[PDB]
Amino acid sequence: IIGGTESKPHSRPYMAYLEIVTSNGPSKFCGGFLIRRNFVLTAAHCAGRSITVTLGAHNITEEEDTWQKLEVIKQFRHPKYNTSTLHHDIMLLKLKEKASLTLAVGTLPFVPPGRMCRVAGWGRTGVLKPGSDTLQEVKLRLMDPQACSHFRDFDHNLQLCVGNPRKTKSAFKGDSGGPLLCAGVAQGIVSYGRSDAKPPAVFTRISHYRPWINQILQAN
Ligand SMILES: CCO/N=C1/CN(C(=O)N[C@H](CC)c2ccc(C(=O)O)cc2)C(=O)[C@H](Cc2cc(Cl)ccc2OC)CN1
Ligand SMILES: *[C@@H]1O[C@H](CO)[C@@H](O)[C@H](O)[C@H]1NC(C)=O
Ligand SMILES: *[C@@H]1O[C@H](CO)[C@@H](O)[C@H](O)[C@H]1NC(C)=O
Ligand SMILES: [Zn+2]
Repeated sequence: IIGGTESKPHSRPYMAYLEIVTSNGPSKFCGGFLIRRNFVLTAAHCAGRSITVTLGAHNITEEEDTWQKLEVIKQFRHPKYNTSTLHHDIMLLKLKEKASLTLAVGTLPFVPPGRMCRVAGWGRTGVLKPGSDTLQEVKLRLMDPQACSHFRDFDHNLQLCVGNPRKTKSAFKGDSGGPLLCAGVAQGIVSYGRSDAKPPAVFTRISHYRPWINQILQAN
């Protein structure tokens, strides 16, 4: 997160920290969020050979009793996820066990331009800075779809256009998959933007994918 501030520890108990294993490189990281005691929502571009999820974290380098580290048994990447157009950037992760409900760990159960929303993550705090140790958050403006025109594949039915171009606030590398909360409901998921972090950025519009989400959760 660029231009944000450190979150009050454990104030976003649905936040998931994802470590992504691939077979040919070192580990990568994404955010995500707990929608059911055994399901994490995140971005399809976070998929890999295997993933481990840490719940209950604030400072990701300092183990504490709030931590729940859980194995992912299956990844359900959206079947239409397209690496050319970048549409349908969404994935469910099924956890091996049900997470415990604690002060630090809970679910986040289930919109037009103008509204201020919040995003949170452990990602880079600058173009050339490392990922944050601690969970950071920022407030971002929802924009009219026109503000995202220069993303040629942007589609207002599937995606939200997020961040006032006059400000430097943005999600960045490592924040992928994290929720956009507007009035305490998750409305989007960090998807993509410019390499230089100049806003706005493109978030997956969660309402369009609700039938798909329900179908996976009911069959599992
Ligand atoms: C639809 C496909 O979208 N692809 C990406 C690229 N991307 C990654 O590939 N991230 C991997 C994790 C899967 C990654 C790579 C490097 C690092 C690092 O810290 O170097 C962290 C995570 C990302 O992390 C991007 C982060 C990001 C978010 C926004 Cl909102 C704006 C710009 C931006 O990156 C330049 C998001 N999307
Ligand atoms: C996170 O925890 C580590 C190990 O305790 C500590 O060195 C580091 O300063 C912490 N980072 C913070 C609070 O930003
Ligand atoms: C991705 O989308 C483009 C345009 O919609 C399409 O031509 C392509 O077949 C889709 N599938 C893949 C596998 O990229
Ligand atoms: Zn704690």
